[PDB]
Amino acid sequence: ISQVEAQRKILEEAVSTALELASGKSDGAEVAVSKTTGISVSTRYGEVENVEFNSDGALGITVYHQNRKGSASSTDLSPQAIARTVQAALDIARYTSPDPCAGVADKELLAFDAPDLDLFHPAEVSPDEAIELAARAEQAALQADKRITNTEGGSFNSHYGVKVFGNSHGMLQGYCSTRHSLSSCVIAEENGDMERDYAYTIGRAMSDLQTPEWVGADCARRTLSRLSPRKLSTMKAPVIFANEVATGLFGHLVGAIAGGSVYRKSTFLLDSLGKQILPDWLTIEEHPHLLKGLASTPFDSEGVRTERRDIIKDGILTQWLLTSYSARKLGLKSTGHAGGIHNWRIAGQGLSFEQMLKEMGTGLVVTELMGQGVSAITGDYSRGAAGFWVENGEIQYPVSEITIAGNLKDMWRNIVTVGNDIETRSNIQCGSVLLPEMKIAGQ
Amino acid sequence: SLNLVSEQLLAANGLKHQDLFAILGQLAERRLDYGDLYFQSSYHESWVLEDRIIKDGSYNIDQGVGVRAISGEKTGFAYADQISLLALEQSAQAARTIVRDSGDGKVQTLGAVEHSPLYTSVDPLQSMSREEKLDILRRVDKVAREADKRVQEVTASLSGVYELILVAATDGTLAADVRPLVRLSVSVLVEEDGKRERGASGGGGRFGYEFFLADLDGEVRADAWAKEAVRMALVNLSAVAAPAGTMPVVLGAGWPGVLLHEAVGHGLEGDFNRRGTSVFSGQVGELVASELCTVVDDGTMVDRRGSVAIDDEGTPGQYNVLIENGILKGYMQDKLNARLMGMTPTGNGRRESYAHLPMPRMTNTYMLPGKSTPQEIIESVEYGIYAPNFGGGQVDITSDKFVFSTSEAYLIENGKVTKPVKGATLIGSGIETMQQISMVGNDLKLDNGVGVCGKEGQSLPVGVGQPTLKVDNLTVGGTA
Amino acid sequence: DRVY
Ligand code: NA
Ligand code: NA
Ligand SMILES: [Zn+2]
Repeated sequence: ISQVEAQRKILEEAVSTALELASGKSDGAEVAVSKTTGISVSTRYGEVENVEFNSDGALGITVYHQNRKGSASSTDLSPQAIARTVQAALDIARYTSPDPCAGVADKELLAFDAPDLDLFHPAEVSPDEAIELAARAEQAALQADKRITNTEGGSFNSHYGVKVFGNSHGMLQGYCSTRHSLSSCVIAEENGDMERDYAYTIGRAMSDLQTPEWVGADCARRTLSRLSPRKLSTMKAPVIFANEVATGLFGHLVGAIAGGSVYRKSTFLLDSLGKQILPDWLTIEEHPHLLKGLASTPFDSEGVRTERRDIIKDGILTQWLLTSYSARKLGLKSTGHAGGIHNWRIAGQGLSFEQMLKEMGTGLVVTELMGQGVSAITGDYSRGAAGFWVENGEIQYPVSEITIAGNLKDMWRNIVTVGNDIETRSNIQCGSVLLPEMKIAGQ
Repeated sequence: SLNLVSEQLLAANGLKHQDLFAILGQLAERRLDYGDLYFQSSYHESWVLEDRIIKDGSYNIDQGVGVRAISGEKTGFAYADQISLLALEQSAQAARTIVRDSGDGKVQTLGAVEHSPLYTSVDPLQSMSREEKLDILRRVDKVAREADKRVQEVTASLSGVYELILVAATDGTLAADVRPLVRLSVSVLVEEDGKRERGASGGGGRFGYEFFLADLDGEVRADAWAKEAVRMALVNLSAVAAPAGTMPVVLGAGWPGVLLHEAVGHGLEGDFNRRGTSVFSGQVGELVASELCTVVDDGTMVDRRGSVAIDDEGTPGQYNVLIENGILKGYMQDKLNARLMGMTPTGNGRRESYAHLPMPRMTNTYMLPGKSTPQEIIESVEYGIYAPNFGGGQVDITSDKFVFSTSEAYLIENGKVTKPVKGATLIGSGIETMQQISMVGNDLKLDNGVGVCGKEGQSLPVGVGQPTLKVDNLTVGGTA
Repeated sequence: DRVY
């Protein structure tokens, strides 16, 4: 923490300088600064490919006067650059129109004394040490099977950051964090067909990562499993979203219950507050204060406290995800969701992935999705898919060049079960999800 | 122009030509094929109208230097968010550690050459008054709302960027660009009997905001686009379930050229082909598309969003024929991949900023026109889809599977466009889909200036285009 | 990474 504590002092001082410069000319102001430092390396066939040294800084300010707002940003944190940034935002706010829902977050909601969530676990990893980790992962994948005929490389990333937020109610709080990750991606071939897949490990501390050999083995297993797929014929069938894409299935809920969509009437869940939109046994728990959590945060991007909440409780939508502005539009208070969600947890209902395959019997497992294809305002869903066909409760062959289609309201309401095979590397964490039917387009 | 950029990026930051020599010399202490210094400064402004008011505005500044050291496959890279001698020294000293071995030190003398100008050097942010910029947004709001009583909400935004770049390299390259970019975006919400839908329009290019007030087929462009967003929203509001399965699809001209961007364009980027990870690797001279198809990547188009007067390596933008009468001709390159493939730069070495590595990337990717009329194409289909507008797409270049998702689509029944259908993701294999193109229209156009391309986390402005065309069999992700 |  020598270099990091020096950066942190510089950042705290930049926030205080920006706020003081703004204070005589605005009714309110918000300032955010960050610094991120680290290394990104790659390997090809076990040899160093790229070595990138990362060093990024940023200052952003929003000012308010007469309910008019203006924003400016700079990557230069010199006193003169900060002065120019503050002036630029002030100048904008002379010309924007009054909008009473704009402004600094309510003082009563601010994290003046923010909790320490233990997000910072630095490692002095040299470029050569990083390269060897990446090479180990890639090599382990490449040696798994003679059908692995090419590579997209090994990769290792290690970064530390400092974030400081302040506003004109007198909040000034900052925190440090780290993220480390290790991955590999290889290519297999059979009968003129090439496939690519990847594996990874991620964590806040280096000692929370899987081994390079684990990553390689998982990369090879996934890649080889894709070989010689079939294009299904057009049909209706049950669908399991494997854990890795099931998280994203729940992820569509975020936009659907975002306060900005709700006040603008641009969500298909506009009339669903307090209604049962998911099965009555399904609860989505938000845990912003988990120690070392991948998406834990001591305050949101407006400085607002984050809270333990059940967003969905026994299938019922309990709240919107609000920021200061959208809360004000709705006559409510911010829920601390400026900048997004903060660790969602969905418990399994007892079945393993294997048991879920047996329960389904015949149907599609989706493991990868492509395209956007989700309408925020209607819930209509149409995405490209790859995965596996299942018959007799057993995987028969990989599939690809197909789509799955339906509507999120129906999809979510009629979930059959959620598996105990929880994906633990993401913000939203859940197991695989069984839907009773989708329209599969293919041949 | 180089002189003007040099004054702003070098002289104003206490740097001279001889400092470039020193820093390149620091790199060339190691055994390298190439090294470069990349200087950038940029200014971005935005204004947003929503709820009938000028709700928001921003002004964002960035500047920096990026330094690369390259040996064969290998790149060492470091950068700083400031332009100074110390930033350059620190960045070079880090980057060069990619190779321990000493080099001969023999760099090529720096020397600039002329290139064709593709866009103004007049700063778009200062060339129009603030109230005149905001009047573009006000006019969009008024016109959209007047177009139909069902219009309930309008969000209209203006964005502008002014960017200076200079690049100096061990191969003697010394080059600079002045890059303006503006965009007008419009989004509308319609409501009828409790049902709501949205529609969008917009565009721009490399020029000032006056473009948005210029004539487009007898009306003010901004007005035309305001009306288009409403039209799109109303079509969507009326749309019924799309059909599911394999059927003929007729694609409109312009932005439906996303097809080409996904089906061939990434697959023909030289990094994937050098590595052998693209389906197109080793296929030069082979039929990869129907004989009706000639696909180009063209960095030379005056005033266009996707164009590159120089790329980020200082290579002037080029007209590159990728596929000619169905036959694969070659790949888009950056310097690194061109060397490893025994080929030459093509003007496709692009980076998001000084803080990111360049790689082979698209500019404006389009299909040349053919002999069919759009009417003849539609009349050839007994049952299928007509899709004149799209959202985005995605591609797996190894397995050769791609998708793109409609934003406006209709049934074709008995050779006539009929009912509007809901958004659907279309999926195919790239090569196989290109080989299914049986009719190519005489109505080429490019997109309006809306393209963003993503690769390795780096977003870039791009163009796409095509005439109306027919794909005989494509999988449609409807529900019906 | 994904490719758009
Ligand atoms: Na004040
Ligand atoms: Na020229
Ligand atoms: Zn792209």
